[PDB]
Amino acid sequence: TQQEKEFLESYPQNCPPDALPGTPGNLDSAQEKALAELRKLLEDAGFIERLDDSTLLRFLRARKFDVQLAKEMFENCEKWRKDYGTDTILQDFHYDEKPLIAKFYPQYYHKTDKDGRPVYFEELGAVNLHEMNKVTSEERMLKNLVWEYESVVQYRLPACSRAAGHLVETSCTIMDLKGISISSAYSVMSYVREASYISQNYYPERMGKFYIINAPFGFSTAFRLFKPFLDPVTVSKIFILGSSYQKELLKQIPAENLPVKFGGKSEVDESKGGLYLSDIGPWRDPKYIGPEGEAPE
Ligand SMILES: O=C(c1ccc(Br)c([N+](=O)[O-])c1)N1CCN(c2ccccc2F)CC1
Repeated sequence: TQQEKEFLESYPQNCPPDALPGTPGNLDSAQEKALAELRKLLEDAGFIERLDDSTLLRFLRARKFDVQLAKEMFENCEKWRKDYGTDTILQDFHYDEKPLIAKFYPQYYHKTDKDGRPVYFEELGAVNLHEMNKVTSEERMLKNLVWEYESVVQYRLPACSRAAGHLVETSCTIMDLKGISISSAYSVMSYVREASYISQNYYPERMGKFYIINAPFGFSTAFRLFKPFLDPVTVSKIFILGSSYQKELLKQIPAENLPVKFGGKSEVDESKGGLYLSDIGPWRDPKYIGPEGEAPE
């Protein structure tokens, strides 16, 4: 492609050798063969974009390296990208409402975890859709979600990879449940369902860690009891914490990267409405920004 080539060699392309098998740089024989035949099948069908190792290995991992199922998942994704306009969302969609409604559903990226992943924060427990729907719609909240996803893929992950010295394909999510009720949980359920559907089918294998904090007692207790029955890959990725989550977060995120309100030392200018409207991280550092240029605001 010659633009993509330049871009792909501008950040580290191998995962650390202790990552899960089937990740870039960690391929078994016939995990290399499955990658090759998936590519030629997508080429024979006329696809020319997003045929890099990282991308195709995510679709393969999501289908246990069943090549035909991974191909069908990829084709389904490209069809959604065309119907939804995803390839041009960064230029077409403008979430001008965000300063008005961010406080009614706080969502923000902030710095990185110890593995180099960008950290994504979601204060779901504070959600107030009754006030949000005075100004925006669920449809526009989802466009904004995909807008941010495209910005993670095009800008944040390449910069995080450079800052980390190795390929970074995934994020660390912190979802704060402080404040949910049964009522507000039902009110946010449709958005969460659509978001999760988009994530799993169109962004497979992008979830690296997922921490729920300030979980209600019954919710946290259910997880405590059934942990022994989750596959050990899942149990190293999902954490359901109650009120005392700070020490657990600090095992995964450097204290100088974790916001103070969650037990860390990272501070933003609260006068510029900083945390809820900030986007601080290696992707805002010129020494980690490559030929793609800096991510938009
Ligand atoms: O799978 C993902 C996910 C999807 C796409 C992308 Br580009 C990233 N990423 O690397 O930032 C993560 N997530 C896990 C589930 N997520 C989620 C789902 C429903 C509601 C709220 C959420 F935060 C979002 C993050």
